[PDB]
Amino acid sequence: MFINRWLFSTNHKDIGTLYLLFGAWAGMVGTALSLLIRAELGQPGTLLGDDQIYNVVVTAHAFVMIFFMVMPIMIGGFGNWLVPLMIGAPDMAFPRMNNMSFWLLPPSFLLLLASSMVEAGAGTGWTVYPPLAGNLAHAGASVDLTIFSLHLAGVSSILGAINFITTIINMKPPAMSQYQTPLFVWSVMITAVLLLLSLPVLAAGITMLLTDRNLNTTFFDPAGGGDPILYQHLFWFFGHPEVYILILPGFGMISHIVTYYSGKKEPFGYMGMVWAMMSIGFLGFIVWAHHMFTVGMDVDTRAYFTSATMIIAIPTGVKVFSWLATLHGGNIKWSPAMMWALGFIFLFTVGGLTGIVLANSSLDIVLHDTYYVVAHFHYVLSMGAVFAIMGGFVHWFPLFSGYTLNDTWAKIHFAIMFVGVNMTFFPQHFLGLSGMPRRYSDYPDAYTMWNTISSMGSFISLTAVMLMVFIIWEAFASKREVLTVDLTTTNLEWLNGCPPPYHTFEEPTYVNL
Amino acid sequence: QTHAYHMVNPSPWPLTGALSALLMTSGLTMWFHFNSMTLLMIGLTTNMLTMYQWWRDVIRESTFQGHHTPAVQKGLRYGMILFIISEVLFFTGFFWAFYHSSLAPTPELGGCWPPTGIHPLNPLEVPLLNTSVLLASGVSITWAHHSLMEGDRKHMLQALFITITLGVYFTLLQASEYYEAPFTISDGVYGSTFFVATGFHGLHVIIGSTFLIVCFFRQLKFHFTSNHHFGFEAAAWYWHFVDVVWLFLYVSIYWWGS
Amino acid sequence: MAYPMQLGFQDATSPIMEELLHFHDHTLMIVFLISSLVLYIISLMLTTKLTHTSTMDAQEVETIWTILPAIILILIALPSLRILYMMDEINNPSLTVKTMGHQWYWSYEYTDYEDLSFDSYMIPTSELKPGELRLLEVDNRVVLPMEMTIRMLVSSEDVLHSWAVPSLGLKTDAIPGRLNQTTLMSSRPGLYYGQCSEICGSNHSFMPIVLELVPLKYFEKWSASML
Amino acid sequence: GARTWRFLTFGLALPSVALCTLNSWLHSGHRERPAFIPYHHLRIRTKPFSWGDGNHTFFHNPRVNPLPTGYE
Amino acid sequence: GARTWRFLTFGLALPSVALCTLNSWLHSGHRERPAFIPYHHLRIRTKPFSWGDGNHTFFHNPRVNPLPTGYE
Amino acid sequence: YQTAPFDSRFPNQNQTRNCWQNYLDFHRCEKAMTAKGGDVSVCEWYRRVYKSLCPISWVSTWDDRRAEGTFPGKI
Amino acid sequence: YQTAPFDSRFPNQNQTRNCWQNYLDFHRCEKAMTAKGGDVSVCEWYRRVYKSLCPISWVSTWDDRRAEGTFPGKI
Amino acid sequence: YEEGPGKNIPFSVENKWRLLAMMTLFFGSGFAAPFFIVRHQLLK
Amino acid sequence: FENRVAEKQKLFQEDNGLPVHLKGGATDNILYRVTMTLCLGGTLYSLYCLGWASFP
Ligand code: HEA
Ligand code: HEA
Ligand SMILES: CCCCC/C=C/C/C=C/C/C=C/C/C=C\CCCC(=O)O[C@H](COC(=O)CCCCCCCCCCCCCCCCC)COP(=O)(O)OCCN
Ligand SMILES: CCCCC/C=C\C/C=C/C/C=C\C/C=C\CCCC(=O)O[C@H](COC(=O)CCCCCCCCCCCCCCCCC)COP(=O)(O)OCCN
Ligand SMILES: CCCCCC/C=C\CCCCCCCCCC(=O)O[C@H](COC(=O)CCCCCCCCCCCCCCC)COP(=O)(O)OC[C@@H](O)CO
Ligand SMILES: CCCCCCCCCCO[C@@H]1O[C@H](CO)[C@@H](O[C@H]2O[C@H](CO)[C@@H](O)[C@H](O)[C@H]2O)[C@H](O)[C@H]1O
Ligand SMILES: CCCCCCCCCCO[C@@H]1O[C@H](CO)[C@@H](O[C@H]2O[C@H](CO)[C@@H](O)[C@H](O)[C@H]2O)[C@H](O)[C@H]1O
Ligand SMILES: C[C@H](CCC(=O)O)[C@H]1CC[C@H]2[C@@H]3[C@H](O)C[C@@H]4C[C@H](O)CC[C@]4(C)[C@H]3C[C@H](O)[C@]12C
Ligand SMILES: C[C@H](CCC(=O)O)[C@H]1CC[C@H]2[C@@H]3[C@H](O)C[C@@H]4C[C@H](O)CC[C@]4(C)[C@H]3C[C@H](O)[C@]12C
Ligand code: CUA
Ligand SMILES: [O-][O-]
Ligand SMILES: [Ca+2]
Ligand SMILES: [Cu+2]
Repeated sequence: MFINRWLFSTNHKDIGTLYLLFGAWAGMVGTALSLLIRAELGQPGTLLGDDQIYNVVVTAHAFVMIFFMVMPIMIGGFGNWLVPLMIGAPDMAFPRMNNMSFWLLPPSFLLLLASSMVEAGAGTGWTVYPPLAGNLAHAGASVDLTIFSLHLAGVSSILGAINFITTIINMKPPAMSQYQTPLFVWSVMITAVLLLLSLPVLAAGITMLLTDRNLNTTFFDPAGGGDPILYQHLFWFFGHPEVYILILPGFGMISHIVTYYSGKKEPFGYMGMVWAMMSIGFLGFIVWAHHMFTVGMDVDTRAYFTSATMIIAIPTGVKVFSWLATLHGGNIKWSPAMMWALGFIFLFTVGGLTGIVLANSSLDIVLHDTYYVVAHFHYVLSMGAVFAIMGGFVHWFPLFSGYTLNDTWAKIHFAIMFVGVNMTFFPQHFLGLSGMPRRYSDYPDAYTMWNTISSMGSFISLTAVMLMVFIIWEAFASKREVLTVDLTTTNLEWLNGCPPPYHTFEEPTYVNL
Repeated sequence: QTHAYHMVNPSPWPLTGALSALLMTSGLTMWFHFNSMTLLMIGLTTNMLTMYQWWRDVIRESTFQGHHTPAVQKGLRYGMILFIISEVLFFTGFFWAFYHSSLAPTPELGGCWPPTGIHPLNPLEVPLLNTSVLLASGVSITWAHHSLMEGDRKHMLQALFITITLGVYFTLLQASEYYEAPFTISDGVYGSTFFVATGFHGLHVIIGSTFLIVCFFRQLKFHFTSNHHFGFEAAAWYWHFVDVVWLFLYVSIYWWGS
Repeated sequence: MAYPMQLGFQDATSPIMEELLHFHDHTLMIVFLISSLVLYIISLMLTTKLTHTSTMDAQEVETIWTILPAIILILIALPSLRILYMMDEINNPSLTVKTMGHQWYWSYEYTDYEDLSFDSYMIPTSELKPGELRLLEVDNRVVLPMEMTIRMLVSSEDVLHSWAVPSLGLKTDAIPGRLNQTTLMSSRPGLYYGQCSEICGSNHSFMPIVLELVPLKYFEKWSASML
Repeated sequence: GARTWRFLTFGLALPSVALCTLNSWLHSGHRERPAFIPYHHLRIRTKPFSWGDGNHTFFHNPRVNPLPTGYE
Repeated sequence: GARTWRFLTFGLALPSVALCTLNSWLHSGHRERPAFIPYHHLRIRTKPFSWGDGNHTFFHNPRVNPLPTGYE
Repeated sequence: YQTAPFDSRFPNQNQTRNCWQNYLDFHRCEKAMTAKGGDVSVCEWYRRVYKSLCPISWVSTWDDRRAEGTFPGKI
Repeated sequence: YQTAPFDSRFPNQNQTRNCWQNYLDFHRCEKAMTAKGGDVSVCEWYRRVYKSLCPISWVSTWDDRRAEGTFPGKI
Repeated sequence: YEEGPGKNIPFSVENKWRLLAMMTLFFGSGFAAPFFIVRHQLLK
Repeated sequence: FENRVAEKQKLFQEDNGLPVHLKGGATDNILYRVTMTLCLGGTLYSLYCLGWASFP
C-alpha cells in the first residue's frame, strides 16, 4: 500500500505533498550553500579555496533555489494541491504523467550533486556560459552532469506545463468561463505557457553546449565559426521568462492571501489582474538582451531592450496598486500569512524598482556583473518568491494537513526572517554601486564593512530557517485539528474540509447559466 | 463518479520512466567520459519497456475499458497540440543557431557562407527527392484519415502502409546522404548546424514512423472506430509537424544556406 | 577605487561617468519616492477600523495607475537614452590600445607605431609594498595620456573576461574571436582601478586593471622605454 | 473525400516522387574529391570521439572524409 | 467569445498602436535634405505627367523632391 | 597618422570585421603590387590600420595560415 | 593578351556584370594608384578586359557620368 | 487508503519523538550535504 | 483478420481489482518485474559509478 500510494500516485494532492517535501529538502540544501557563500564573504582573505570551489557553491546555490526549491513548491506543490480544488476538478488531466513530472526531480537533483562530487565541480555560474563551461576550461564530467540535470528538470516542467494548461482549459465546470477562475489558477496557466515556450529553447542551447563538449561541434567556438554570444541569447531567451515563471505563481498566491485576510470576497480589479499577468508573460519574451548590455551589441538594440524592459513596470504597478486597493476597507486579520504578503508587496516593489534602474543600458554598464544585480534579484527572489511561498505555506498548511500552526511562533519566524533578509541584501546595493564584482571569493579591503554586515544577516536568516522546521514539528506534534474556516464561499479549496478526502469532486459542483 | 474524467489506476511507469531518464543521462556521461556503454544500454532498454507498457495501458484504458469520454479525448487533443508546440520551440533554437552563424560568417570561415572548404550537397538531388517523399506522405496520411472516417478498412491500411513506406524511404535516403556527405559534424559550425538540426529531424521522422506503425497494428486489430481514433489523429498531427520542420530545413539549410 | 563604508558610485573621472551620476541621482529620487509611497499607502490601508467590503469599481482608478507610471518611465527613458547615444557618438581618438583577457591576467598592446605589448598581473598579497592595496595593484600599469580620447579594444585568448574601470564608467566584455570597442577619456591624472567582471575560473577575483593617467610627454617617454 | 485524397496520392504525389527518384538516379555516381587542405575551422578535434580510435566521425566515409592529417 | 476579442482589442492591440504612435511622434522631426546629384536613374522623364506643368510628381513636396534640374 | 580613423562601414562596438577587412585589403594590395612589380608602399594605409586595430595573436595566426596555405579568406 | 579569358565568376550567357565589374576594377585601381601617386600600368589587366567586353556606348556613358559626378557605382 | 489528519502523508506522526528524529534526519541531511561536498572537494 | 476487441473488453473489465498494468495476466507481472529490476538495479549501478567517479 505504501509503494502504491507514494511511488505509483495518480492523485493530485499526494503528488502535491511529494513536491512540497522535495522543495523543503531542496531549500535546506540551498540555504547551506548560501551560508557557505556568506561564510567566505564575511571576512576578507580566503576561507575555502580559490574561485573554483567558491563558484561551484554559488552555481549549485542558484540551481537548487530555482529548479529544486521555488519551481517544485510553487508549481508542483501549491499548483497540484490547489488548481484542481479551485476549479472543482476531480484531478489533473494526465494524472499518471503528473507523477513522472515529480519523479524526474530526485534524479535531476542527484545529477547536480554528482556534478559537484566529480572532478572540480561546475564552477560556471548558473548561466553555464562557454568557453569557461566548455571541454578545455571545464574538462571532465561536471558540466555534462549539470546539463543532464537541467534536461531532466526541463522535461519535468514541460510535461507539468502541458498538464496544467490542459487541466485549466478543459476541466472547469461547464458554466465556468476562464473569467470565473481564481487568480491563482490564472497565474499557474500563464506560468505553464511560459514554461512550454521557454524551456525547449534552453534545451536546444544546453544540447549545443553538450555537443560542443563531446561531439566536436563548434556552435559556441570561434575556431569553427561559432560564437559564445549565441549561447547567451539562447540561455537568456529562456532565462528572462524563467524569472516571470518564478514570480507569477507568487503573484497568484499573494492575490488570494491579501483578499482572504482583508475579509474580502474578491480581489480588487480581477480583469486588470488577469490583464497584468498576461501582459507580464508576453513582455517577458521580448526583453532577454538586458542580460547582455556589456557584450558589444548595437546602440539601437540597447535602446530597444532598455525601453521594452521598462514597459513591464506598467502591468506590474497595476498589480501592486490592486493589492493595496484590496486591503483598502478590509477587516484586516494580522495573521502570519498576511505579514508575509505585506512584506512581499513592499520588498518586491523595491526589487522591481532596482530592476528598472538596471534596465537603463547606460547605467547597467557600471552595474552589470556587480552586487547591485545581486541586491535586485534577492529582493525579488529571497523577499518576493520566498515571502509568497512562506505566506502560502502558513495559509494553506491547515488545508493540506488538517492541523494548525502556532500563530505566535509563525509571527516570530516572520520577524526573524524579515530582519535577516534585509540585513543580508540591503548593503549589497552599496557594494554594487561602489563596484564589487559578482562571483568573487575575495574582495578588496574597502568592501569589508558591508560584506561583514551582509554575512551577519545571512546567519539571522539561518536561525529563521531552523525555527521553521521546529514550527512544522510542533504543529504535527500537538495535533490541533481544524474545526471551521471563514470565507469558504469565495475559497472553494477549503469547502471539502481539512484535509480534503483523497477523492474530491467525484460528484462535480453544480453551476448554472 | 458523476463526472466524465478518467481516474487512472496507480501506475509504476512514471517511476520507471524517471529512472530510465537517470540511467540514459548517467549512461551518456559514462560513455563520453569513462569509455563504457553499460548504463546507457540499461537506460535505453528501461525507457523502451516503460514507453511500451505505458502506451499499452492507455490502449487498455480506452479501446478495452471505455475511459475515453469526449471530455477525456478533448484533453488529449490539447495535450498533443501543446507537446507539438514545445517541439517547435526546440527546433526554433537550432534554426536560431543556424541563422546566427550563416548571416554573420566569422573570419575563421573565410567571412563567407558556406565556409571556405565546405562543398554543400546539391539541393536539387536527394534533398529535393526527400522533400517530394515527405510531401507525398502528407497526402497519403490524409487519404488514410478520410478512409478511416468513411469506414474503409482496406484503403485505410493501404494509405497508412504507403505513408510508413515513404517515412522509411526518407530515413534510408538521409542515412545514405549522411554517409556520402564530404563534410562531417566536426566541420565547424556548417557541419554542427547541418547534422544536429537534420539529425534531430531524422530522430523525429523515426519517432513519427514508429507512431504510424503502432497505428497500423492497432488498425489491423480493429481498435479504431470511424469516429474514435485519437491515436491516429495524434500520429497524423505529429507527422505533419515532421513534414513542416523538413520544409523549413530544406529552404533554410539546404537551399538558402548553399 | 572604492573607499571604506562607501554608499554610492566611485567619483567620476570621465564626463560620461559624471552624466551617469546625475542620471542615477534622478532615477534614485524616483525609486525612493515610489518605495516610500507604497510603504506609506500600506501603512494607511492597515491603520483604520473603518470598513468597506462590498464590490469596488476599478476602471477610473486604473487610468491613474497606468498613465502616471507611463509618464514616470518616459521621464527616466529620455535622459537614459540621451546618455546611451552620447556614449555612441563619433569622437576621433588619438590612440588605440588593445587589451586581451587571459586566465588570469590582462595583456595590453599599443601597436599604432611600434610593437609594444606586455602582461599585467596582480601583485601577490605577500609582495605588496607598504601602502599598496590588496588584490588591486598590478606589476605593469596601463599607462595612458590624460585629457585625450583613447580607443580601447577588448578581446580574450581563452574564456570570457570583462574589462571594467568603474570611475571612468567602463565595462566591456572580453570575448574570444570578437574585438569590442569603447572610448576612454580621463579628465584627471592619477591611478584608476578595476577588476575582471566575467567569471573566468580559479583566479577571477585576482586579475585587476590599473590605469596610470599622465601627461602626453610622459606617456611618449614611457612608451619608448617599454619597447 | 477518401476518393479525392487517393486520386491526389496516385495522380500527383507518387508521380512527383517517381520523377524526383529519376532525377536523383540520373545525377548520382561519385564526383571527384577535392584536394585536401588542413583548414583549422574544419576537422575539429577538441575531445576524442567516444568510439573507434577517437579520430573518426560516426558515419566516416574514407572516400570523401579526410582526417585532420588528410585522406586515409 | 466576443469578451475575449474585446479584451485583446483594448488590452493588446490598441496599447500597441498607442506605443507605436508615441515612437513615431518622437522621430517625427524633419531630416536634413541630401545634396542634389542629377543621377540618370532618378527623376525619370520619358513623357510629361498629365497634370500641372508635366514635370512635377503627383505628391511633389518642394522641401524633399528635387526636379530633374534640382531643388525648387 | 596617429591611429585608425572612424570608418562609417564599422560604426558599432564590434570591430572584428574592421580588423579583418584591413588585413585582407593590405594582403590583396601587396599581392596585386608584387605581381605587376609595382610598389607595396601604395598598400601602407591598410597596413597601419590593421596593425593599429588587430590583436597581435590574430595577425600572427593569419600570417602563419597564409604561409601554411590554410588562410580561409580570398587574397 | 588576345581577348578576355573565361571568368568562373561570370559563366553564363548574361555577361553584363563581367563588363561592369572590370570597368569598376580598372577605375578603382587607377584611383588607388593616383592617390599614392603609384603607377596605373598596375591596372592594365582590368582595362584590357573591360575594353574587350564592354560596348563603346556603355564605356562612353559611364565615362561622361564619372566626369559629371553622376556615376552611381562606388569608385 | 487512510484519510484524515496525520494519514495523508508518507511519514508517521503517531509518535512526536519518532517524528522529531525523522524530521532531524530529513532536513539535517539536506543542510549537511553541501558542507560534506565542500569537505570532499577540499580533501582531493 | 477478425475483430476480437469484445474479448479484450471482457478481459480488461473483469471485476478482479487488478490495476490496468497487471490486468492482462501473468505476462504483465513478468514484464513489470523485468522493468523494475532493471530500473532499481541500474540505479544502484549508477550510484556505484558516482562513488567511483567521485575520486581520482
Ligand atoms: C530562489 C532563488 C534564490 C534564493 C531564495 C536565494 C537566497 C539567498 N542567496 Fe542567492 N542566488 C541566487 C538565487 C537565490 N538566492 C542566484 C540565481 C544567484 C546567482 C548565481 C550565479 O551568480 O551564477 C544567487 C547568488 C547569491 C550570491 C552572490 C554570490 C557571488 O556573486 O559570488 C549571494 C551572496 O551573498 C547569495 C546569498 C543568498 C542568501 C544569503 C540567501 C538567503 O536569503 C537564503 C535564506 C533561506 C531561505 C530563503 C529559505 C529557503 C527554504 C524554503 C523557502 C523552504 C521552505 C519549506 C517549506 C515551505 C516546507 N546568493
Ligand atoms: C523573481 C525574479 C525576478 C523578477 C520578477 C525580476 C524582475 C525584473 N528584473 Fe530582474 N533579475 C533577476 C530576477 C528577477 N527579476 C535575476 C535572477 C537576475 C540576474 C540573472 C543573472 O545574471 O544571474 C536579474 C537581472 C536583471 C537585469 C540584468 C542586470 C545585469 O545583469 O546587468 C535587468 C536589466 O534590466 C533586470 C530588470 C528587471 C525588471 C525591469 C523587472 C521588472 O519585472 C520589475 C517590475 C516591478 C516594478 C517596477 C515594481 C512595482 C511597480 C510599481 C510600484 C509601479 C510604479 C513603478 C514605476 C513607474 C517604475 N533584472
Ligand atoms: C494614400 C493611400 C493610397 C492611395 C492610392 C492612390 C491615390 C491616387 C491614385 C489612385 C489609384 C492608385 C492605384 C495605383 C496606380 C498608380 C500610382 C498610384 C500610387 C501613388 O499615389 O503614387 C504617387 C504618384 O501617383 C501618380 O503618379 C498618379 C496617380 C494617378 C493616376 C493613376 C492612373 C493609372 C491607373 C491604372 C489602372 C489600372 C487598373 C487595373 C485593372 C485590372 C483589371 C484586369 C506617389 O507620389 P509621388 O509624388 O510620385 O512620390 C511622393 C513624393 N513625395
Ligand atoms: C538518419 C537520421 C537519424 C539520426 C540517428 C543517428 C545517430 C544517433 C542519434 C541521433 C540523435 C539526434 C541528434 C543528436 C546529435 C548529434 C547527431 C546528429 C546526427 C548524426 O547522425 O550526425 C552524424 C554524427 O553523429 C554523431 O556524432 C553521433 C552521436 C551519437 C550520440 C548522440 C548524443 C545525444 C545527445 C543528447 C540529446 C539530448 C536531448 C535533449 C532532450 C530535451 C530535454 C529537455 C553525422 O556523421 P558524420 O560522420 O559526422 O558526417 C557524415 C560524414 N560522411
Ligand atoms: C530510436 C528512437 C527512440 C526514441 C524513443 C521514442 C520512440 C518512439 C515513440 C513512438 C510514439 C508511439 C506512441 C504510441 C501511443 C499509443 C497509445 C495511443 O494512441 O492512445 C490513444 C490516446 O492517445 C494518446 O494517448 C496520445 C499519446 C501520444 C504520445 C506521442 C508523442 C511522441 C513521443 C515523443 C517521444 C520523444 C520525443 C522527444 C525527442 C527529443 C488511445 O485512444 P484512441 O486511439 O482514441 O483509441 C480509443 C478507441 O479505440 C476507442 O474506440
Ligand atoms: C541484464 C543485466 C546484466 C547485463 C549487464 C550488462 C553487461 C555489459 C558489460 C560490458 O561492458 C562493456 O565492455 C566493453 C568492452 O569490454 C565496452 O566497450 C568499449 O571498449 C570497446 C573496445 O574495447 C570500444 O570499441 C567501445 O567504443 C567501448 O565503448 C562497453 O562500453 C561496455 O558496455
Ligand atoms: C539489474 C542490474 C543492472 C546491471 C548492472 C551491471 C553492472 C556490471 C557491469 C560490469 O562493469 C563493467 O566493467 C568493465 C570492466 O571490465 C568496464 O569495461 C570498460 O572499462 C574497461 C577498463 O578496463 C575498458 O577496457 C573499457 O573502456 C571497458 O571494457 C565497463 O565500463 C563496466 O560497465
Ligand atoms: C477590456 C478588458 C476586459 C473587460 C471585461 O471584459 O471585463 C479590460 C481589462 C483590463 C483593462 C485594462 C487595464 O485596466 C489597464 C489599462 C487601464 C486604462 O485606464 C485603459 C487601458 C488598459 C490597458 C485597460 C483596457 C481595458 O479596459 C482592459 C483590457
Ligand atoms: C489480407 C489483409 C486483410 C486485412 C484484414 O482485413 O483483416 C490485407 C488488407 C490490407 C493489406 C495490406 C495493404 O494492402 C498494404 C500492403 C500491400 C503489400 O503488397 C503487402 C503488405 C500490406 C501491408 C498489406 C498486408 C495485408 O494483405 C493487408 C493488411
Ligand atoms: Cu578574468 Cu574574471
Ligand atoms: O531576469 O530579470
Ligand atoms: Ca573570506
Ligand atoms: Cu531578465
